[PDB]
Amino acid sequence: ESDPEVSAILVLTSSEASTLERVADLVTAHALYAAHDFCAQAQLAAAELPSRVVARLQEFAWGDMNEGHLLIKGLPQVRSLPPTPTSNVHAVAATTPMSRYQALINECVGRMIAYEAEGHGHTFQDMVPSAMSAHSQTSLGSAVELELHTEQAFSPLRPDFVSLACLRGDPRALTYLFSARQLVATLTTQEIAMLREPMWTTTVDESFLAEGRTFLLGFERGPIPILSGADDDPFIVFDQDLMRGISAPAQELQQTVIRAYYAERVSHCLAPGEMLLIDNRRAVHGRSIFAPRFDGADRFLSRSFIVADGSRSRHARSSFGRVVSARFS
Repeated sequence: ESDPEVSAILVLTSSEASTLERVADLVTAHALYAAHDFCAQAQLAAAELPSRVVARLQEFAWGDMNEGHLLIKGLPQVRSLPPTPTSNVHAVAATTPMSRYQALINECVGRMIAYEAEGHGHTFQDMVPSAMSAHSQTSLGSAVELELHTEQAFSPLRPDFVSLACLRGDPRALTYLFSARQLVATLTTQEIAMLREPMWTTTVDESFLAEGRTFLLGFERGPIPILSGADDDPFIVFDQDLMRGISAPAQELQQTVIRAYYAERVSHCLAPGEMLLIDNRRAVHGRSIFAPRFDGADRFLSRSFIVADGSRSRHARSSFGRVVSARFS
């Protein structure tokens, strides 16, 4: 029954939540139609947040031994929440007061970014159940478990962080988290060395494909390792559906990672007023089966992405643009 610990939990006091609510009034631009102005206003207004909150976010952003995630509780209550949309085309979360609270916290950590090939390049995406993709390996699934993965395993432009703010929760929908440090603690020396070898080719996610769309990096990339970086602070790239072992031992090692994940993963049921930051280099994430009703009261998260460095994607964006063009993913 492992859950996110006190070190990986930031609880806002009533006073801190009130400051955050007032500071959100400094963020006035349209999140979808003036994304850069919106994000830059949030980055500047974030200087007005409580110092204790800013300190925890900057520590998490630095990354060194950060646990892989940070759960924030006590965000100001979403009071006039519209019904949960049945698809992600409406971008309902992007005009809620939560989008401003989420942007302020995000912009303490790093620069918000979006991807043309992911949820229409929306600054905030509605993470809601899809009746079509219910049995699919996507953030809109429900009837099947969302398998352990890092976000955009195939892409060098993958986000540094995934930001999930909860508008409506579902009691059966558990978010699973598993860090590269937790993984390495269960493995033998030989398994760690092998995961550090470039033995996995990676393929572009099927949802990124489109008629007449060509990727500069091609459809199949690598081979790449699963583990990299410092021995005591390893980075992870993992996705069974998009990473193919170049040999039978390479395929067996992904099974080793999956078993360690089922044995050691921590869980948390996201509730309204909560926000989860996942370090996409240090942890993998998943989600349990749940049973949505598609009745306007379903689980509803606002998803956004963060990168430490916006210059890394400049070649893939327009001037004062926050959207990475699909061909560069």
